[PDB]
Amino acid sequence: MEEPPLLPGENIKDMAKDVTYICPFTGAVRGTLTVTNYRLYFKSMERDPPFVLDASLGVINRVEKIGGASSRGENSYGLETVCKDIRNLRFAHKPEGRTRRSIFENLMKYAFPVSNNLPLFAFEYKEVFPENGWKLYDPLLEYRRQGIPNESWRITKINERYELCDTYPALLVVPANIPDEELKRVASFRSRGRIPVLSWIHPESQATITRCSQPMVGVSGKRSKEDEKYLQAIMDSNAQSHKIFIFDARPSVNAVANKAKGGGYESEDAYQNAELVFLDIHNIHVMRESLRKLKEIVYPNIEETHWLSNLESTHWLEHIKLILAGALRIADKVESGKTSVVVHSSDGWDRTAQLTSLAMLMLDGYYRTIRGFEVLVEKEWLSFGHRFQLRVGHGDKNHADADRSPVFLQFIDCVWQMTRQFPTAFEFNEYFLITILDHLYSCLFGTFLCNSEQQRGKENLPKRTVSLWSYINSQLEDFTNPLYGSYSNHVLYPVASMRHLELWVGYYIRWNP
Ligand SMILES: CCCC(=O)OC[C@H](COP(=O)(O)O[C@@H]1[C@H](O)[C@H](OP(=O)(O)O)[C@@H](O)[C@H](O)[C@H]1O)OC(=O)CCC
Repeated sequence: MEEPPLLPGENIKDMAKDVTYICPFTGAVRGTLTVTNYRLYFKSMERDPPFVLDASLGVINRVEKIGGASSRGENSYGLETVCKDIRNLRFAHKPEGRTRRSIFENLMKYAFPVSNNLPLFAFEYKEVFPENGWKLYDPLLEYRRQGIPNESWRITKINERYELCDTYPALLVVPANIPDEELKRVASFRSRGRIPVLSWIHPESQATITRCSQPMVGVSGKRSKEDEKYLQAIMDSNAQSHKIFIFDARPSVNAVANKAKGGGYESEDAYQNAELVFLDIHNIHVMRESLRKLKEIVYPNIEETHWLSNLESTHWLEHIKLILAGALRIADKVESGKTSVVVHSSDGWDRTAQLTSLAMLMLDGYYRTIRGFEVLVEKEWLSFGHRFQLRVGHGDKNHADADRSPVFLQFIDCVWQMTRQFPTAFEFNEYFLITILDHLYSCLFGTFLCNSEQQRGKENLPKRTVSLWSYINSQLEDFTNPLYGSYSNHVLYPVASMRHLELWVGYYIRWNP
């Protein structure tokens, strides 16, 4: 009865009878706690419908022991799982029941398989679907859709074996007149060899969106004649504007600080035909801290009296605002400015991925379809080396790792904001976005594992794991926006202000009924 449902490949690893779950909203409820290789399940027939708590082990970052027998209090002895999904779960065990240690140990083992030399559930998950999500994204075909390779832009195979840049995809689009040996020189000037490459091209103006990492200028004004020519080549392809725009996602202070560490930005002297703009979007450590502050004000209980000022102090929505405002500036420079833009950050993987993809969503209605959005994720995030496994910490017990940051979560939040402002512009619904966020942590699928395309290939995820798109695409009805259709040629111009943006209740505050 209180036994959990099981996915093909899932197994019960431990079970504790008469454990009390301390629900923050309804109160204590005694039932059975079960741990599988995929989830934590709690069910009690001591209510009606039975009470059911079902969470993927992947959302657990920590597990803490609460009390000892040296605790006389009612439900003072037990466990608490701190979760990535904007909650914490607290259970109470009876010392004489001798279940706490066992549950604690099995949780530490199965929620953090990587740390315990076990596989992530995605490799054990053996269900089969009608569609194969791994066949969804085809680089060459996406470029074709964009009218890519052409006269101005060619496809180079120089990174066919990730020699040029190992955090980059295999195929890269660069200016038709720039030879590979030259790409190699630009690569030594750009951080981690993440040179400027095409993300999107306007079908009418030929203004483009390129992306890259910061130029290694350093404390002395080191210049790269080839990088300068490369950017000039980017500009010479767009026959319109007599200038290019470089959007550095960082606040100026951080760009200057990077220069001090060896990196930097494109100066007015070195890049004569480029205008650089700082977008004031802070780093991963700042975003991690903003979410931490938000979780503490939304979960368990909100203090309504100071909601607005408490929300303000998190600076969550301010970050969302700066990210959307930056994407907006990029889209507008390309669309109404007919100007090409180069987008970067320090590393070019985090903020840069947020910026290109959001601008792209505004500009191209294709990315607003369910399949096109899946392509966008596979393209700008996965193939371009947003370090997913490190930013999420899949199956790793090191909860304090400073590499963990809600970068993709912020992106999805921004997508949801547009979805609110344009209720008929997207083919997918909110449920689709929340589902993506749940599986970002679940590790049921192989879609968000590994930190680069090269890694996913070496680990052969297409053949060893199931794609999230396989699940989603073979089951559309749930993720389709019924209002969709009344748009999708035109550019989206969301408004980025503290008065037009909201806190995504459906996601951050979904645990209270
Ligand atoms: C030096 C002592 C203090 C210290 O740790 O400074 C670190 C700074 C980090 O600079 P930041 O831009 O403030 O911070 C970086 C960005 O958040 C980057 O994202 P994105 O792709 O959006 O750029 C993350 O991937 C990096 O892990 C993070 O370090 O980097 C540098 O100074 C230059 C690196 C060559």
